[PDB]
Amino acid sequence: RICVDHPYHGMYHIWTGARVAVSRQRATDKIAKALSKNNKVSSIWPAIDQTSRVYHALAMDRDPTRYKSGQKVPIKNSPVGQNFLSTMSNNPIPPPTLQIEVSANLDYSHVPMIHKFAPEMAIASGVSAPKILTAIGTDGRKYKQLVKGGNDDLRQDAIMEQVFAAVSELLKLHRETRQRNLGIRTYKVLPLTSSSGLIEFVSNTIPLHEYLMPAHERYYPKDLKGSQCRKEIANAQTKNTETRIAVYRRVTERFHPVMRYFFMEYFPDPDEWFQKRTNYTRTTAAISMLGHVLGLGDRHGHNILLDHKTGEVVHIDLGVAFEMGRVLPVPELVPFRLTRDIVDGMGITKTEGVFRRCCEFTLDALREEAASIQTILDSLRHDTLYQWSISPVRMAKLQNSEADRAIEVVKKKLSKTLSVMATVNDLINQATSVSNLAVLYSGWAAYA
Amino acid sequence: LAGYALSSLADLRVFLESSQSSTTQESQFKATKSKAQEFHAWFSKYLAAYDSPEFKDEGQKQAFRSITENAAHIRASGNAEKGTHESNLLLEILKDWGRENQLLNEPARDVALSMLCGVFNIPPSSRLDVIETDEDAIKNGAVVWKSCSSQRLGGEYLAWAGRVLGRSFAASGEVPEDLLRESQLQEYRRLSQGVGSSEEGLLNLIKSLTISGDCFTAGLAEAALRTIVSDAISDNDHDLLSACQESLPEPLLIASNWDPYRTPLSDQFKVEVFSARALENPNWSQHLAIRLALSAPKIVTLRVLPPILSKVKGFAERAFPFVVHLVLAYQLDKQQSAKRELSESLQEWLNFTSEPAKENLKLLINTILYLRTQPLPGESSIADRAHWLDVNMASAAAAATRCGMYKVALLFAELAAESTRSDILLEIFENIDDPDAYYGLSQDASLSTVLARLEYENDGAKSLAFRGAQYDSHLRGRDLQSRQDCNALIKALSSLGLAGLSNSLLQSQQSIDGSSDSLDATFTTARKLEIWNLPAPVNSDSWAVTVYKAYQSMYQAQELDTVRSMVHDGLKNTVRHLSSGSLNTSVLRQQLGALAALTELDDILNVRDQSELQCTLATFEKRSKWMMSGRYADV
Amino acid sequence: DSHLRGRDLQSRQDCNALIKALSSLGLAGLSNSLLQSQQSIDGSSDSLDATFTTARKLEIWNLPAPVNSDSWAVTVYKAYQSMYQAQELDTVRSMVHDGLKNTVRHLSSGSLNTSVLRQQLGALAALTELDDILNVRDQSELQCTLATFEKRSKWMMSGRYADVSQILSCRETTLSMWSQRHNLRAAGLTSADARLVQIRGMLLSSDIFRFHRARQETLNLSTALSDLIPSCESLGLSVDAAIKMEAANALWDHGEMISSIRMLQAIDKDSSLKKQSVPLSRSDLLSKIGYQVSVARLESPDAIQKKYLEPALKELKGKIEGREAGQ
Ligand SMILES: Nc1ncnc2c1ncn2[C@@H]1O[C@H](COP(=O)(O)OP(=O)(O)OP(O)(O)=S)[C@@H](O)[C@H]1O
Ligand SMILES: [Mg+2]
Repeated sequence: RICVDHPYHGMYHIWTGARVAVSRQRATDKIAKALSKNNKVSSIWPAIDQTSRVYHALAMDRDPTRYKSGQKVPIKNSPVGQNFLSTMSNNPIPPPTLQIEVSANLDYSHVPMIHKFAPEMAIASGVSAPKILTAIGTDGRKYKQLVKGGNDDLRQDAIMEQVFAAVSELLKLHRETRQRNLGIRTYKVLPLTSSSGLIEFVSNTIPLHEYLMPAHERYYPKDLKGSQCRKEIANAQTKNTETRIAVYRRVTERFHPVMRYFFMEYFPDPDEWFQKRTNYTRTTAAISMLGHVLGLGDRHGHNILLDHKTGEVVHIDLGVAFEMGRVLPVPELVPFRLTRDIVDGMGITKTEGVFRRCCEFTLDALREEAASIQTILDSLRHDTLYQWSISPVRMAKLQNSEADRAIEVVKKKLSKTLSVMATVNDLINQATSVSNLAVLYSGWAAYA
Repeated sequence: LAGYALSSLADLRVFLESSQSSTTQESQFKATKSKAQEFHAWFSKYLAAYDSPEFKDEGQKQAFRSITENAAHIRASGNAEKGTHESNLLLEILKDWGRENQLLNEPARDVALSMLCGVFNIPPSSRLDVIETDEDAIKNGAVVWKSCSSQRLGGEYLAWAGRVLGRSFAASGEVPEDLLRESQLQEYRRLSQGVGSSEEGLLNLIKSLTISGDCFTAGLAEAALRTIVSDAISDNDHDLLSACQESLPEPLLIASNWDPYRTPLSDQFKVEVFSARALENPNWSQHLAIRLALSAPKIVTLRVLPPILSKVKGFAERAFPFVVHLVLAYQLDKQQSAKRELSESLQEWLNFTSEPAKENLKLLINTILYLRTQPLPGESSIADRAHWLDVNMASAAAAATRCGMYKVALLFAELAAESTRSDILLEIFENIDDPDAYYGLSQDASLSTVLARLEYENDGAKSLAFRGAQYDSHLRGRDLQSRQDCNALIKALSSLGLAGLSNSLLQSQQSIDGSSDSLDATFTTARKLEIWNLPAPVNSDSWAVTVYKAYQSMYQAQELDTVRSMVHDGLKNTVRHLSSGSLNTSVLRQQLGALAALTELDDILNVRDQSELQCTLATFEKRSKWMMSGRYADV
Repeated sequence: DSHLRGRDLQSRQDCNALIKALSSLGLAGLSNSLLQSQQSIDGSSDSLDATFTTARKLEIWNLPAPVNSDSWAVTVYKAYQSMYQAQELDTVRSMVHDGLKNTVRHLSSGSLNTSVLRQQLGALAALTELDDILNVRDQSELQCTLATFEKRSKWMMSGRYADVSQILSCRETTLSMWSQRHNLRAAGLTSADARLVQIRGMLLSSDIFRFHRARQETLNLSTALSDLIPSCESLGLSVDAAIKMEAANALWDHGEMISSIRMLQAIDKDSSLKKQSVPLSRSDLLSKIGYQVSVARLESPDAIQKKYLEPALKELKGKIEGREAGQ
């Protein structure tokens, strides 16, 4: 009944389930067969069927010659590309990465369908080339998409995105966090199979590392390069903590932060500049507290996007949660990312100010909703497919009862024993400490 | 044709109604009046029959029809009733004003508004008003505020604009963004559009004089454009050509070209300020702009300016940044004279506390801001745009703090701190509009500083404790600060709701000389305790006095007309005070809340039966929906 | 408010109650302003006592005090007033003795419930302490009076709160008046001595009020102490460190942790804790900062030990006995 009333919310789950695992597959197949038989959803299920088939085919198709990392290839030269374009022309659906709100009136006609595709598609660097499609919709907007193929697990990322969205929705019920619009920015992950998915390409952002590495040499031409700092920190990775900390101090004495310019060069108007810098500080505070409480890890520069229209950061790739990050070979022993550049984007008042007061309001509203957070994680506990440990596949892809332990740690981070002021002071002390930042992995660019 | 029809029809109508013939043959007059009436009838027929393929949409065509048809039948004055012609025309002008492809230009709209809003007629009730719902008010509040920023507007029009702004704020709790901006960078970016150069900015400024001038001014502007465009065509300057092709429409781009002739000697007619104490005469900008523009004769756009900078009024303030940038960019590789002179004078101009020099200091700060957005030639980063001039950013921060531009002051203070690597940061932080920014400033600790933070925070009993301690210790030691203490206490006790205690603290004090904090505190308490016999000062900038006078008049009156007159006087005065200019955000939001209170008063005074009572109650409920999350002072 | 607005007649009673409340907090200025406004002063005997407690606290020595009144506040007020308007100790002693005599006659009168009884006994105690400091002749008796105040503190820490607050407020008035009135003092008692004794008595009362968790009284005391520093620097006294530490304690007890920590660190940075009266050891200050920084998590537990605890153990200078080293 859910898939019949709200098809764009249940039919992709049914498709993924069809196309104790054998019994689940059989039951989902029976539901799919029944879906392609009734009158309400009969021009919608075949569309999603054929479209998902061609999206998956396009995802799995990797050719090192036909797809060169960094190029921009017109999607008409591979047979997969032409079959994809034709099938998408014959079957109109809403863009699979568009976030559709649930309709109480059960009317999904106001949803933009895919009108056409832009002729070309970009390519990113990797082995299984992730391709960035663009789709021009009926209402004339551009929906970009990452068609991600390979051996990744996007169901982790999708589940955690849903959990983070639910907790941020809890934040709206309290006066202090609602007055400041404290919350997180969401994106849409859609796993097609156990090896492919569609990720929403966030509209007008730029990765934090891709701004910071050119800016560091544009504003300080006498400093070290980003690559020289990374290599110098990675060479002293098998040495005693004293030498690692000495090398880290030596590197960061020749590397100065430049983040404060991101706002002086995208927003030259002082009114707009002030508002956007405040948006950045508030969204950083909210996601720092929310990712401490849920153990969120893997917070390097390529998982943080800077929205250069509203100023506010977006965190993607949220799958390494519940402290799975301090189990890695070179553990991530910081509660959140607060390096010198994240803190430089905040101005004269480095921390004391908007960032600390917003950390305290967030953490104070979170430990007054510990029952609802317990309910959300409990619903997570009855999910047979969610893995509570990081499988050595991804653990090798990252650095070159488990439910009960995780939920207990989350439950003791929300304990009212210490005051909020003292808790936040301790967190900001251990997130900015040089002895903690010096022993982090070199791909986690802490010098930056 | 839309603007010309509106202007011409309005003028004709006014001329038709006016009838004063003393040195005109009383029959000659009837002759010309009949001639005018028939021209009006013919023009109205032509406009009703007009239909163009060049209309952007059908919305523009319906707007054209409505504007022309209503203008053809307006009276001598304007009103705000529902269904008349003057009100439909006013609503069309306003609705068009806020758009992207608008028909009327500024002169035509100004003519029509000055004809309608010069003598206005505000409806008694609000069920007969042309804007009566909270939604129409939220939609039209920005434009109605843009409208009542003139000086040819009657009192009843300001009362109507007050009612609309008050209904919009009572329904949304949001300030129109026209009141929140503090720099002029949005104007400079609206002018210099398309390419984003100073040449396009000056060309738009000059082109706007052809349509909005008197014979002399339009003549000066057409002459300047003729010389500019002809010299750009002959010398094949591609930068200036690309500026003209995007600043001027094609008919004016063709009528500016001396193609088969030569530029006549009647057009090209030619006509200390680099020191302190010069910032105080109201013609500093004009003299300095002329002085600068004369120093660069090779730029054709600056050569034709002195004949416009000296004659046209208010043109030098609008064109100052573009002129400064053009000169500085011209002499970049040559000997940099204007840079040296301006950067030596700024050391004296920025440290200038004065009332007559504030309005030129604002222009200097806006010029610095504008130069910060123009790319240096041969630069690696935006950190080299600090070489246009040589500004001492601490002095500029202090200066921007004196002028009431606090976000600009904060930007300058940050640039200064970058130049280095806290007495001005306190004044910035106290007044900037952010709840948490103030707590980022570090200062030496004591009970007094904690009290200062608690009074900024508007805490209740917590500041009452520290203030009571200070006040006792100062009464006991016969210290003179106790007066100030008493003042603070009054403030605290009026932020809690304890009105009796603050009343008793008020009568005791006998030197009531507490800038304006005591003025407002003496009438909030009187209104809360319902003491309706205070003699309220006249012409006061305080919202509490305005609201108090309205309620007092409601107490001492036997007819609704006196109360309505007092409410309308309150709305009018509040709008004039909002237009006065230099108000920081708290005073601004207080004035808007006064408008909202007067509007709710006027709403319940005009109920006639039970159904309107219930509709008023339902309105209160929807506004509660907005209030639950809004700012606390306003609520 | 609701009775002033509706022109109700109960507001008078309300005002009366308010006065009482505001005199049980320590806010004397607010109750004074509430007093003058009221013009029908017919409030059985609650207003009679409230009209003279406030006058004594604010030091308004020109009220015409009724004669033959059963109120302790009037008795104590007349004693202190006569101490203000007198040039010889004999007049003051005569007024104190008249006060003791009248108080005893009133205690003998019979029908008094327990609160009035304990108020009268506290009036006797206040007059006795007044008579004790009026009769000091040299420094040794001054120090013996101070030691007496300390032993009585031992009893006070656990006693009833009304009795303690009454005795301690009257003792504050006594010490301040004695410090002001130079002609009542003996020969060899300079003004620096009277000032120093006043300060020590105030710091003692601040300890006593801190255990009872009376926030407003520690606030009043620390403010009135901070106001004495300008007049103490001109007499040749160095009492800035102890008074600023009392202010820091008031802050910490109202919840301002960071302000208290910053204030103590400022005391430690720029202050000469050696050459100053009302001594203050550097090791107890350092350990106080260390405790407060640990409670507020303001620094990492590796810098707390390096900046505050090991410097404290080093400031002990090999002394391994006493309460300072124990702390
Ligand atoms: N959903 C998304 N929306 C917008 N940008 C994205 C999104 N996902 C990734 N990106 C960015 O686009 C690029 C794609 O990154 P990928 O190559 O897919 O993964 P990656 O994170 O770069 O690889 P590693 O393992 O972190 S080195 C990166 O520069 C990301 O910052
Ligand atoms: Mg990634």
